[PDB]
Amino acid sequence: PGRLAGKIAVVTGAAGNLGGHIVTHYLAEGATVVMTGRTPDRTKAAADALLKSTGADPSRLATVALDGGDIASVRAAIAEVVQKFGRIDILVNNAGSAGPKQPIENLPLSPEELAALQKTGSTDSETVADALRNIFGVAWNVARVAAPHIPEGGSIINVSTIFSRTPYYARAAYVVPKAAMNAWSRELSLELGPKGIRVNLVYPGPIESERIRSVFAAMDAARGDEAGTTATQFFDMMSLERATGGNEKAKTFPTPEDIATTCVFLGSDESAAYNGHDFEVTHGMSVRKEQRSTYLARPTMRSMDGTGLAVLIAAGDDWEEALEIAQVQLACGAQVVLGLPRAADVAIAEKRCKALGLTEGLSIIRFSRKDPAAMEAALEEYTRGGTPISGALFMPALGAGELSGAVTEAEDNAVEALMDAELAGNMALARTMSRYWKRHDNLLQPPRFVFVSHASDGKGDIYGHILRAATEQLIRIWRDESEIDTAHGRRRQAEWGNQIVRFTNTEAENIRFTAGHAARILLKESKLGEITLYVPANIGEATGA
Amino acid sequence: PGRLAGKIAVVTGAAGNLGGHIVTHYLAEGATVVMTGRTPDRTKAAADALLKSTGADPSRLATVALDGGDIASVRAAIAEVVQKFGRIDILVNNAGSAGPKQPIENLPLSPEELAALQKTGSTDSETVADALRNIFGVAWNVARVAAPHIPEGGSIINVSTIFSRTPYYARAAYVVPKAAMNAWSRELSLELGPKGIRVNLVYPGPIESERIRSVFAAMDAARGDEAGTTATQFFDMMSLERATGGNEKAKTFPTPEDIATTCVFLGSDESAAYNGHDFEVTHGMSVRKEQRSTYLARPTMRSMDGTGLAVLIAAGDDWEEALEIAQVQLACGAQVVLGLPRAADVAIAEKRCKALGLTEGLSIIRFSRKDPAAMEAALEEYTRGGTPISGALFMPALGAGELSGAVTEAEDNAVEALMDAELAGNMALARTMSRYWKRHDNLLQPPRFVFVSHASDGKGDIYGHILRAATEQLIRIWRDESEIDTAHGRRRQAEWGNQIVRFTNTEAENIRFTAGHAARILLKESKLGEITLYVPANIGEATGA
Repeated sequence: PGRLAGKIAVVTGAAGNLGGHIVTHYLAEGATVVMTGRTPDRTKAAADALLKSTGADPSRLATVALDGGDIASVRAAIAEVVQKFGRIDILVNNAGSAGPKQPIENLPLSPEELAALQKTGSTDSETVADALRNIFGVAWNVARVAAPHIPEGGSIINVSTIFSRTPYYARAAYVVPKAAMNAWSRELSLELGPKGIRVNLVYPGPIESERIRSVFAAMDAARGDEAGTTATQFFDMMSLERATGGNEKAKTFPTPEDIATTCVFLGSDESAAYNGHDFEVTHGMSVRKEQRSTYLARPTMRSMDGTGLAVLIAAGDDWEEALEIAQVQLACGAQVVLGLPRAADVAIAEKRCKALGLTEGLSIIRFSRKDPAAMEAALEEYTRGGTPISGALFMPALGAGELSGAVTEAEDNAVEALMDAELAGNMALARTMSRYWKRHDNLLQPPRFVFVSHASDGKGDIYGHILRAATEQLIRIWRDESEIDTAHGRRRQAEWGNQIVRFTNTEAENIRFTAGHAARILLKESKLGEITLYVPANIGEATGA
Repeated sequence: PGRLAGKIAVVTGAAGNLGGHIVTHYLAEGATVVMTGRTPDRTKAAADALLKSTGADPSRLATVALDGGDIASVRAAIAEVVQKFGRIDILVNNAGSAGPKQPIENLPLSPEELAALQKTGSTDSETVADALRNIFGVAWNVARVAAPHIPEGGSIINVSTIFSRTPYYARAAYVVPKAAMNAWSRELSLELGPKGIRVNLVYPGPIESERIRSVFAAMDAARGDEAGTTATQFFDMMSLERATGGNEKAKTFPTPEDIATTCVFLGSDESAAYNGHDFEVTHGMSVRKEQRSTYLARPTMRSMDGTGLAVLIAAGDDWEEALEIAQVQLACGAQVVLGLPRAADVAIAEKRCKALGLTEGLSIIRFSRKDPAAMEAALEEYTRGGTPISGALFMPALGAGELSGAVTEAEDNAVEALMDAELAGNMALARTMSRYWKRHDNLLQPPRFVFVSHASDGKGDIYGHILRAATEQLIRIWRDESEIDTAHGRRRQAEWGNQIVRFTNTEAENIRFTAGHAARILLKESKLGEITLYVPANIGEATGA
């Protein structure tokens, strides 16, 4: 009768390789399928080819024009589906893009920089911000606009990629948005579950194709590694050998068909007990959900730790917080550049710092991550003093609780602020310090960055989690690009760093503790293996204090 | 055509509730099924019931006698399957028992203790060892005997329980073996995946039944919370609401049907891409994979930290390792009882102590985890001396490396020593110290226990990992039972503790590092939330020194 018999399915990016196989399996198992694309001729041609290959009645397959990041297009597209079919039973969030293929040091942020890249005959067609709208934006918008029209026992399937959890050289523009979705998918599962709507996350592995081994070879060449380094890295992660396509049992890639059959399982009522569950179609690739640890010790720190070192702090709206962290760095003997986003806050803070007598080693400047050009100039200007920045601490852009609301009800500005102020900003900070330590490649200690989360919003920390996941993958990509670049001699000093999550602790001592542990990563000579480090829920009990 | 058309399936414990549904669903999908049970009269009646409920041709169903505690029985059973059907396409390791329903403090270890319980009116039919072989040994033995007869493209489905990762009052004897089982399923994932045999792990939630909702009113009474409290723990962990049994949408239990359609999916070629993967059929229960962290700090200790405190070290075979760890405690001003299994080892070790000069504050005694009564008497004997035991450190039972072999190639005596020496031994130590801290409930400091892993075996730490995952769940149960006993005024002092995993580091300082972090847990006023603490690969990098 069909495993999806009498179900209305919406598949985003339905014209892609996975899209086509999903629509195929879905029409086979009896669903009515609505295909989504940005380009109505591309998505119509795909539907016509599917109609011929499938034999399906044209009544069972329609198409709709959708652009993630244009909520108006998403609203018109879902309304058309609803007017046409009256409900959505299965949403497959499959739509994505490759984004720009540049190491962090060379990401295009402005449209003029993207144009600049298209003169090098690069195939890049997207800003970091376009990539975010096309990978993370689509899933967020289409899910929120569709959720009201999905009944009890409905199924949302969010298509990520295993690469969101692994090193992938020159692909931060693609993987960090996917890692952002990963965490959003979980938050959406918590909100829609009580309504009886299941949210599940598919992580396909590298997908078998005639192209993939060439594409991995071209990646090998672009970073000066021998043909097969990339493919071999992913095979060594896999625990399962398989006979695919008539070939013998080997290290090989899961197929598009593997992804489609998982999407049938999850769309069918056979998966009704699954919520916020991960489906890793990877031949057993060994990765962790989170490379992480809690701090089991009080930060211990000497006064002569920081001599000759300069820490940059990229503060957000709450400068008062950033300055308390600045103080602990000054106590460890280092110089501090406190970078405040509004010039307003420079005046207020520079004065309120004379009040506290902090002028010995502290300079306070305008530093806005929305203006990477100005950011660059400001570091050139500071370094003219003759002490190079050896360490960077990044704080979130927006004030505590500025980001707020359920992910589905929360306004047009919610996803736009998260994408623009925090996710895009994290990339601009990363590119800026990546370019700086390229030029100043002879530091007293190899350079170190620390990203810091907000304190708890006491509301489940929805945005704390999305950013924590995204930051973590941005660090793993940044560590790995810098390690390969160094090993090949394109850099003298390899860049290393961590994330500190504050929002697991709501104690008064949280910031001085967080600040103390930032000083240890920035000023001591150390390599902390784990990317994300959590403040324990009770610092007294957790440590000796 | 059947989604299982052409497959031979073996389902262990096919007689029970999940068993029945799995066989039903498999027969529906074209599988040939061999049912397993210890009791042929039982299995045969169950087969006859299923032949009637399912129009299945009798040629497509057979039964077979299999006691997982007896490797000969297993050999004969799979010998018989191979003779009738030539091969095993799908092995569903569903066999397992409830185990003695007893808080750690009252675990039955000897047949006499079990006999005692039965005059008492409890439905307890198993010893801790019995539960180990019934829940863990069967899965280990069935898979190893079956593995050679499974073709590439084959599927092993291990059925565990979410309760293997949650607190579960008075179910240590059930959930600890299931924990060990989870870690074993991952090792078998790594051993057979290269042969192209996939190994995957089903984690059912609390399953819909009339009895299981009263088993929850039972467990509710054992603890002395209002009825519905246990139901509400697990319901609150769930994120998905569902309409089952024609009731209206609510926090309810997953169905046996949900387990069986999962088994169909995993048994079928549709799941060919998955290996070492978890399937949590729990309505999105928020449990983590592991409550864990890596030590980012050298252990700092002080000379007078431990005065008035007394620590038991339960050594294994290598008493020399144990005494090095004892030295660190003595050097922190704590008294030490060093407990040695072999009474020969007592005088031998007494010599080295004068030569090593460790005379004051140290007592040494015969302490065997194989002899609980003597353990309890010796602890009482020592305590006459006037200092009660505030802290307990448990060393592994067997010599380093004594446990080896791929889980599918390890000698007959591999699973037997793992179960009797290490797993059952740890339950005995846990029960022994619960009883001691019931009697001595007014210590200067809350009681603390440390489980120490072996050093690396330099062969992947197969047994290190299994014994670690089981020890993690034992500690979760111990902590939680003591937290509930203390909250309800049955005990003044809450028992806490942790596991230290050594095998993650091969540096020379490894033993000194662990001994000191053991001292911090046992002698400082502290409560480290995370259960398992890893020694970092590079001590000198993870900590500035």
